[PDB]
Amino acid sequence: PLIVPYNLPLPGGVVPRMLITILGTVKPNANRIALDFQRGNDVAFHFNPRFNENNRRVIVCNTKLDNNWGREERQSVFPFESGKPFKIQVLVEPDHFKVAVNDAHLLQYNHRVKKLNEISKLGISGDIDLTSASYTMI
Ligand SMILES: NC(=O)[C@@H]1O[C@H](CO)[C@@H](O)[C@H](O)[C@@H]1S[C@@H]1O[C@H](CO)[C@H](O)[C@H](O)[C@H]1O
Ligand SMILES: [Mg+2]
Ligand SMILES: [Mg+2]
Ligand SMILES: [Mg+2]
Repeated sequence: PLIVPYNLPLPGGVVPRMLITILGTVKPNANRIALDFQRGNDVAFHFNPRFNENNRRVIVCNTKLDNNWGREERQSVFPFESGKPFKIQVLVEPDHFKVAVNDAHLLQYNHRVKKLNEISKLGISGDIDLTSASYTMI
């Protein structure tokens, strides 16, 4: 597989119709997963499943600009389970990232960072065995 944390270059950043696919398996007794779509030091799209925040499972999304986190967007639908294989698909659409897990739509996150073609790396981290991470234009 791949060594976590893993950096996936996104050559020429992202653009609508670009689909990024992350395949792995959650470790037993997981605490967190994180995808970080970065524009340089900024994080355009942070997607952060938390397995135990006050004994609740929640996905936190956010953007970091000039080292400051913005307003979190939170989703209680939580498709991940400790120990189980998952697929995350992030499809760039004109106004948002659209995320589906295991072929089921999960959430969308409106673009706050506008220079899509400068979001040139995806960091993948957390309590997973990572199998593959790739992109394709659809
Ligand atoms: N920025 C913080 O330190 C906030 O701390 C609060 C109390 O622990 C939490 O309720 C907030 O979610 C964040 S934690 C911080 O969140 C950002 C996303 O907004 C990112 O997930 C960071 O890795 C995490 O430390
Ligand atoms: Mg279409
Ligand atoms: Mg923000
Ligand atoms: Mg911008």
